[PDB]
Amino acid sequence: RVKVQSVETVEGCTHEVALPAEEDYLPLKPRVGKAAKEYPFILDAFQREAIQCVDNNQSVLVSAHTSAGKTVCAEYAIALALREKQRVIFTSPIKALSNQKYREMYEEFQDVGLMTGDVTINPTASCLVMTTEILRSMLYRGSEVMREVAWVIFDEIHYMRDSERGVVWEETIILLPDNVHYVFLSATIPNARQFAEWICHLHKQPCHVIYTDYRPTPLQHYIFPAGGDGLHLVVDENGDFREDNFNTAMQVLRDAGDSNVFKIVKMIMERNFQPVIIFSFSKKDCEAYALQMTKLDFNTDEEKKMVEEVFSNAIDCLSDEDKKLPQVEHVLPLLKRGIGIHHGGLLPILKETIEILFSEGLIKALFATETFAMGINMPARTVLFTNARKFDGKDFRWISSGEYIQMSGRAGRRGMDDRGIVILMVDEKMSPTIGKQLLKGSADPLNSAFHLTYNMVLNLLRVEEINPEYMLEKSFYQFQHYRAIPGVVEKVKNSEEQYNKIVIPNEESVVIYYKIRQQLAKLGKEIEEYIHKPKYCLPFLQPGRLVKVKNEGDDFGWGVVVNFSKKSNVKPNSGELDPLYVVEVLLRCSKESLKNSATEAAKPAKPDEKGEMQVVPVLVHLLSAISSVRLYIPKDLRPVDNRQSVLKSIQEVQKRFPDGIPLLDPIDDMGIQDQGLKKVIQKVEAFEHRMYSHPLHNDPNLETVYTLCEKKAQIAIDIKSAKRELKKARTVLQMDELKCRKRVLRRLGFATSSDVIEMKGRVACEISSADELLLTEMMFNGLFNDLSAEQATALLSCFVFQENSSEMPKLTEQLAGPLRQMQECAKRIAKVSAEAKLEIDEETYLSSFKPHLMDVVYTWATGATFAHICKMTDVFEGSIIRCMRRLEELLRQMCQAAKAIGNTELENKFAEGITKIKRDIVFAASLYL
Amino acid sequence: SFRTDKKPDPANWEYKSLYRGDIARYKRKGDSCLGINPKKQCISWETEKKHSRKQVERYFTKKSVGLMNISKTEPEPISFIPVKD
Ligand SMILES: Nc1ncnc2c1ncn2[C@@H]1O[C@H](COP(=O)(O)OP(=O)(O)OP(=O)(O)O)[C@@H](O)[C@H]1O
Ligand SMILES: [Cl-]
Repeated sequence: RVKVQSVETVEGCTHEVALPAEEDYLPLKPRVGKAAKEYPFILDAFQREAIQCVDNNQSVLVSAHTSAGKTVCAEYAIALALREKQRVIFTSPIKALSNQKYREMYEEFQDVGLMTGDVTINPTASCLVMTTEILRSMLYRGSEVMREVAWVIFDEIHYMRDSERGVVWEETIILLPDNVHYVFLSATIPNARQFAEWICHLHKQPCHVIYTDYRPTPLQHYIFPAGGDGLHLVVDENGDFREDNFNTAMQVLRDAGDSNVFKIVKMIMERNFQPVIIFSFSKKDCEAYALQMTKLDFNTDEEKKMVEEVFSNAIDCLSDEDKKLPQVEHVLPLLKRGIGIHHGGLLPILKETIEILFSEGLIKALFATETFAMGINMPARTVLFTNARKFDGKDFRWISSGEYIQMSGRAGRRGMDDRGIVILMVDEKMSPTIGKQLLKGSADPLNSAFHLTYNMVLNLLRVEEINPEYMLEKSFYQFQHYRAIPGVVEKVKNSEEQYNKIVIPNEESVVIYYKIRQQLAKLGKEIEEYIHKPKYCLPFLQPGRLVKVKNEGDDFGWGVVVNFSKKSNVKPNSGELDPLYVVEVLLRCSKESLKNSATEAAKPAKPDEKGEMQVVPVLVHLLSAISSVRLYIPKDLRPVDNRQSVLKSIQEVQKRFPDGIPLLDPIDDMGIQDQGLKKVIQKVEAFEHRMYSHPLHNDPNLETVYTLCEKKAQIAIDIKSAKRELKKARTVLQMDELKCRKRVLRRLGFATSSDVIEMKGRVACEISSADELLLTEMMFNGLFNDLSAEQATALLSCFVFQENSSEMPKLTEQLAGPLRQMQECAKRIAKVSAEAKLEIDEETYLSSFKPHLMDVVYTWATGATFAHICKMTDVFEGSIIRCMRRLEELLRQMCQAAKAIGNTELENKFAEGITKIKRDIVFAASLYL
Repeated sequence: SFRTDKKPDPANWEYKSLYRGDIARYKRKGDSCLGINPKKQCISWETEKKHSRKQVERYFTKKSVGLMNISKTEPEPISFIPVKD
């Protein structure tokens, strides 16, 4: 019900407007009167177009690169809003982002406010800067602040695709009235028009997408190949890709040419590439590198004093006991020497301090974690990527175009640089097709991540003229599904043609052979399953035995057993249940694999590669083959060379048996007497008879024929799959889930059958920072009534601590008493959710709460100093602090809830819980505000 | 190197742990288990190096060289920028 018109513009800038279909497109109108705002600089073409949209009272989405100058459009709209005397609210995604914008907005326009969970300043300001999440609550409350608002600005709107907080952006947009106009600031996204159509469709008014690829300060990208003499220019200042350099850089990796980050950093200071941001994906790596830089000093003594006055000055607020912390103390020398680190783990008082320092020029090198790019933008002249590849947590991969685009977009300073330099350090061979995508590829599409939450549902039930269902229908998620339907149909037809084009396997009976081979593979896996049952395999797990390890698609080939142990489950989210059998096996792993400490990161060597032997413990079921061969193993495997020796031994047996290294028969040798395996063996034997009967096997060009059959089979699966996707075309995707949630809500007593919110439901609305359903139910079980004040807050740490820590600390009964108590309560909810047809598993829900910092929080609550609590746990300081900050956040969500159900005692226990918790460095605010 | 032994050692199963083996000294990869799938399971085999760690802290007390302070503003898109070893 929306059409798009394209409008002509000049300097490589695009203007399109999506309008409601029943309204005639009319060209924008030239300004009558003076400009609302005037700028120091001559505006860019993209800025002017957008400004004209605001002058003309229509919404615009501006999508341009970071530092292009998207921010001026918003400023002009505020200026217009203020000029007409109506209000405006500018929202930012993160608290950090908002503060920076608060200040930035404060300079230009006098009447400004900041609304964050933590701070509230000038709430009835003409221009109010708030975090978008706060805005959503404001919409739910039905508050007065929205009353004179004519324009809302969403800055960095492209973080809407983020999974956890993405929904709030969408939800906020839905809640806002049709009368309001928007300015959207975002980075360059491919589907910018699509977003604009949704706004028009939702708000029944025009939204303009103004898109430009302009970069005010151009960038020249380089790739340094490890072991290479120098950096190569892969992409130019003009955005072009130089393959010759890529290939040339790549060959050096082949070592057919004819890699410290220390070295890269040294040249940058030497060649006046000066401030540089070095990116590492590990917190530990960022720190490791930083130390290495300490050998060289990048600061003058005048600057050295400057670093210390500001540092010390920031730190003055901090309690002297907090000021004496090791975390604080050891950082200062680095700063003094021009080195900085910025990562998630570090303390916030220091984090901000380094950011301040970098802006002053005191910090020449910054080694920061990947989330620095997702931060208040501080640009640098050069950006260094220590690695081109990333670990997903499952598999290794290269960085995505969007990932590159964000990090490499930190390079180039508008006032200050003629060029921006981006450096990619690359340890693995990269293809031209793969490389071209990384550097010259597009950003991620802003695809929504709407999801249903109980708070969303409850609050919608609570509000008067809206329902939960209305939110779904009007969502972006739905819009995209509807809009993407034409493609699914097209894919089916095109796929259908493909099946026909390739439907020339020469004799149609090959499908039958393929099915026989497929059956064998299925059965073959069935045999293996019996062989790795612990009873049968433990007897053969002898050091030096040759074994094959395959783990869900990455198969390691041959390994040698080094040791075996039986371990018990210490999960302990769920019950202990069964004990796990772990075998430690020396496998041939990737060069990339060895670099990651984690057990999960092990991966098989690549085809090009030599490989390296590592002993990695694997579970019993991952061994696909066991062999007769046992080999000699040196007794210290620690050295590469000694571990390397097994690889040669393995090949010596491989060379010796080229018909395959021998395997133990399950019955003849393993002895597994399970009757069912014999049947599998018989069935495998039978198909082998069938397999040899077939003509195809003997025939020449069998492989060519079979491959077509595999190809043909693939399209059918895709055709079927697409057809399934098409079947859901006229359906609202998440509505079924809402109803399932709705049933759960009714059963649990939160709301009635006729969708009227109930008193239990009302309490739950307040809790938006955690699992509200459990907490109110826990409140209604009176669990909180008898708790220690410290226990009450410590128990809640599990509600908001999400980070992955290795393990919990055993707890005194006061802390773990409630821990026992919550899990049953959690277990009960889980029982009902399953009953209501939802997808969850009881072990998982129960183990989604982490008690790892339970002790620590209690200890902090009672009056312990921050320094003391750090000793207790291995999670980093920043992580600890973050959890506490959310803890205060949750307590306030909890405090309010108590008022709704009128327990004064509960309000005070929780409200005094904050006071024990909220003190000193943990709650400082130095990011200047 | 190699030999073929087809002979089972029942102790491992009966006693729950390895018997009849000479164990090497080795460092394993990490603290988990490869197979473990949902991480609905955790096991314990049962040493940080942070910035404020003592080994690290004495490196800063020990001084370092300063290479270049204040020639010109910067330098185009040159295809190869070298950097010595
Ligand atoms: N025409 C211009 N001439 C000079 N400087 C400009 C111009 N337009 C913008 N700038 C400068 O551009 C810088 C970046 O603008 P802004 O911070 O709004 O960037 P952005 O990346 O578009 O937005 P965001 O803050 O949302 O990331 C500002 O310091 C601003 O002064
Ligand atoms: Cl080794």
